[PDB]
Amino acid sequence: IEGFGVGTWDLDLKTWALDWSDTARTLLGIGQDQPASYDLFLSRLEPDDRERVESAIKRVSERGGGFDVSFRVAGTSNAGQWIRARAGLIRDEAGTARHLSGIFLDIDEEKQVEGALRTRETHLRSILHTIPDAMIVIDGHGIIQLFSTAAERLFGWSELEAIGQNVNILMPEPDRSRHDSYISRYRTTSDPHIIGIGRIVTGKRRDGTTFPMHLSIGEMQSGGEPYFTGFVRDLTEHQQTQARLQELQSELV
Amino acid sequence: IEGFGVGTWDLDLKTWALDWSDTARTLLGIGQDQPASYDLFLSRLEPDDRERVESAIKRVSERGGGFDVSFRVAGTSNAGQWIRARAGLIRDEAGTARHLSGIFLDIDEEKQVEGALRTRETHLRSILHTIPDAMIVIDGHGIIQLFSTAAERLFGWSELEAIGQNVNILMPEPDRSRHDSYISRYRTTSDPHIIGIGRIVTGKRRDGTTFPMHLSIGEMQSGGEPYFTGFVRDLTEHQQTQARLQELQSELV
Ligand code: HEM
Ligand code: HEM
Ligand SMILES: [C-]#N
Ligand SMILES: [C-]#N
Repeated sequence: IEGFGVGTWDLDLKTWALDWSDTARTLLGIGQDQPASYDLFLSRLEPDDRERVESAIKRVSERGGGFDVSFRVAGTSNAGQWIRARAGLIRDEAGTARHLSGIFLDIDEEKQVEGALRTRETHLRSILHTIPDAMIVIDGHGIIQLFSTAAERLFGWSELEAIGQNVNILMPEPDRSRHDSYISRYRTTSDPHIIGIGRIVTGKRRDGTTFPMHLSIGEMQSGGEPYFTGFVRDLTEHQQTQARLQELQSELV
Repeated sequence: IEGFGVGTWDLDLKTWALDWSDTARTLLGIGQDQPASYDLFLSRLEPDDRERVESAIKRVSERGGGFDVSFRVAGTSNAGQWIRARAGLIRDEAGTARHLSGIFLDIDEEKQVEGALRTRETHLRSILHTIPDAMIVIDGHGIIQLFSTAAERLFGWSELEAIGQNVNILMPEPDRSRHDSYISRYRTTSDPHIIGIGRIVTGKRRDGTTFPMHLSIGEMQSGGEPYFTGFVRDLTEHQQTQARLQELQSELV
């Protein structure tokens, strides 16, 4: 084999011989000189990972549903080469299991993407828990997707209650009945409305109590659908104080 | 082979004959009785990917460092299946490679993860550009990781100027020289929900001017290190209307 970025390997169930290709030994961090061995292989694997490999080899000898295990050999320094081993059985004319044959795949890119996603989700939960303004995310038909802690305290809905509801549950009439059409008309666009301007509206808690609020939308695209992130600033204290200011001034005459 | 979960295929450059695994037939969504053929393979690809596959076989036909391209096949309607095709060259006895041979991998999970990360990154840029409050993310040593649009407007640094700088560039003395010690003193504390307490500090613009500000922090853990997300609110206008309210409340008392 030449230029195959995949390694290959074969483990006879009868003679316990293991042979692998040249790219296979480089992936394991094994030299030229070192001969192929079932025990050299289990030595490149940190302890618990060995148990998973051998338990999987015995299970593939039994029921025989394939072999798929992934592991990190300490191949370089201490960050390692992630590898996914895949294999299936070879039988003889009698149909006894004889050879376990398959591949080693480099999966360092796949594990890097997997952990970049994990960090993103952990950061999203952190923003959702922590942002002082209510943050609401909706899809292109107004259905709430994400709902921050500040939004739960402001609107009286838990995020499990809110998610999957229309965002219109947060609104008094008439905006409540019209909000789907405000979104639909923007989705026709030609930019008559700008999403970024910001506006003061009235929202209402699950109470039925209403309150002034300012909010800001940002738009994003994903998977052929728009999504909108809203940040809500309660203005009850802001308008109690400016009211007291105007009153005091006009009274001092 | 048996429960390999991977298809194998061997195409000859010279005879254009193709043999695929039985497991590879299910991946292409067709072939219950119809024999393998190179024309039938390109028939399952969309006529944008089949152009890419032909360029890839030509590329490896003349000095190719392997063969590695991925594509979505329709499989069956509403059942598109992403797969990754990998292959290498193999020689006869002395001359140019007889047959180009390799594997078909099911990569539906890999591309769900890739798309989920892509959605997360798009959302973070949207949040960063839309959020009204200055959002700043630092690592365990106070190095700025992220810097939102409102942060650049408020502090006077671009994100490209800010990222990789210590967060203490945003503060005056004495806090500027002590902020690193605040972070390390906190990291050897282990009590949760002390970062959750807000505080009123003074910030410093790159301008050199100072302003009162409130901010709130959330911790997260990733990769062995903490990260902190600050939400900064300018209090300049809040403290001056609150001062002109209660000094116009003392015109009579
Ligand atoms: C809960 C209180 C809310 C109220 C009372 C409200 C009200 C409104 C109004 C009055 C308009 C259009 C005004 C006009 O064209 O005459 C509008 C548009 C829109 N709103 Fe809301 N809204 C609320 C929350 C939200 C949230 C939280 C989001 C997104 C996360 C959102 C997304 C949109 C979109 C996409 C549009 C169409 C484009 C635009 O004009 O900005 N709304 N909304
Ligand atoms: C912009 C100007 C800032 C100033 C003037 C400032 C000031 C301070 C002060 C005075 C303390 C310690 C209070 C005490 O010891 O009693 C502190 C602690 C801390 N700061 Fe900042 N800070 C600023 C921005 C930030 C930002 C944006 C973040 C994070 C993204 C941050 C992260 C921390 C952390 C993690 C601590 C320790 C946790 C705590 O006890 O509060 N700082 N900062
Ligand atoms: C919605 N504004
Ligand atoms: C920083 N507080």
